[PDB]
Amino acid sequence: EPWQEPLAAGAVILRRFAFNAAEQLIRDINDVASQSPFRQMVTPGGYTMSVAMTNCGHLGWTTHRQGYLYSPIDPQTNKPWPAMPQSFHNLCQRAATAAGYPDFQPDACLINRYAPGAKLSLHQDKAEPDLRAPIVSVSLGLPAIFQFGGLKRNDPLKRLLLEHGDVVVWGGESRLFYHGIQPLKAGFHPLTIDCRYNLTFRQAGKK
Amino acid sequence: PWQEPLAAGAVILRRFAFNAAEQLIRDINDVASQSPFRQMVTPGGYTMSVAMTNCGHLGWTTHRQGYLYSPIDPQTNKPWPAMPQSFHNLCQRAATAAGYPDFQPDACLINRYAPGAKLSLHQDKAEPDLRAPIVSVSLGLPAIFQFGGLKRNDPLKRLLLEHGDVVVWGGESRLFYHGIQPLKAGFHPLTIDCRYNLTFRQAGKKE
DNA sequence: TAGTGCCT
DNA sequence: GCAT
Ligand SMILES: O=C(O)CCC(=O)C(=O)O
Ligand SMILES: O=C(O)CCC(=O)C(=O)O
Ligand SMILES: [Co+2]
Ligand SMILES: [Co+2]
Repeated sequence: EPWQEPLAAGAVILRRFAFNAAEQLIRDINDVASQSPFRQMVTPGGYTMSVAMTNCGHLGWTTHRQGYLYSPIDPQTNKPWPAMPQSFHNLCQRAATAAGYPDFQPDACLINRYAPGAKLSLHQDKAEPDLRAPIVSVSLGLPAIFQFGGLKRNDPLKRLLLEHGDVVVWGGESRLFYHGIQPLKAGFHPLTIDCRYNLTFRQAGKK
Repeated sequence: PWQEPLAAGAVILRRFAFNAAEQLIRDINDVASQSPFRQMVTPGGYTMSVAMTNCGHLGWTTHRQGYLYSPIDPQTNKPWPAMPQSFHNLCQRAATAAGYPDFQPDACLINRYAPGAKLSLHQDKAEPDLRAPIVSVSLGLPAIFQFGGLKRNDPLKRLLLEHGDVVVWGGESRLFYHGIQPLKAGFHPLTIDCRYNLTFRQAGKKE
């Protein structure tokens, strides 16, 4: 079934942890996306991102003229983001628990969609005010190479092949570690067809 | 010397700084000879009954302007005195004993309470990195330390903290409400008629 | 700012 | 490493 692969202090890959729940989540990805479509956000410096994005839950990650921000409102629809699906919340809390983060209460889910070539540059998740809360990151569909630092931009990166069902969780000592996804290679998956989805759960607000 | 549970992520290290107390006080005096103890007025207009100074990279002060973490002491227009080795060793030993092996303070606020002096119920919420615990050292006269929950009105535990007692809280109890009741007059051989507290914090960003 | 691209 |  599902196994573990430690990464760094506070960081684990829960291999295939989400494999069983994958269909229900992908279904929910569609339902979220029907309310708040995937869009390729433009960074504050004017770059269009290659990853296409949407959000569900109380707070959604968004780009804005003044920098990267969490908003209760989808500027694409000027409505609040969709409620977080029960399957999202359930899988997430299970993972955070299996990962040794017992009381994770996410208020934010970023949905990433990678088409072939799409990537996400090395970066830290530092837009969140409460650093105690872990990051839970679910991989679905096409395989990708995830790199994992690194408190500095340039200390050794681990390069991990993340497959459909894999969940990476990080936090505590590794909460601000650099990470990213290399240009997605083309392929097929039965459940996602031609792309890779990622679900990043966070506590983006304040307890 | 010994441990007592206080809350999730919080312990009392009874008499933990008893052995080092004489050196800590000498180190207080030296720190004070550069950045003297001073009164502070809060944004409310009330002068605090506690006198304060700081040592370490970042010092906390409050004003009718608002509180401030700064590398400069407003009274001297110079950096706060560097963190004394005794302070740094004791803090780290305390934090490891309390389950926080990686605590690196960059800030120590020194409080001096005279009889009648108090510190109103509050949260330590000014620090951006909430993963770092608070290490809280008692010296001299005994005081009642209030320790509650996340909300202002959550039930309060009245704890009698005595010379050498160290309190450590973090994780789930990190933002818990707490405070000091008006100090009763008394005598202590090492402080005469007053109580010192060392509050160690990570006030800036961790490396 | 840069969650990008090395711009010529 | 750096641009702004
Ligand atoms: O797609 C991934 O696996 C990583 C996602 C990510 O870095 C993010 O959402 O911040
Ligand atoms: O004197 C004490 O033990 C409490 C000090 C405190 O709560 C503070 O400085 O914020
Ligand atoms: Co990220
Ligand atoms: Co306090």
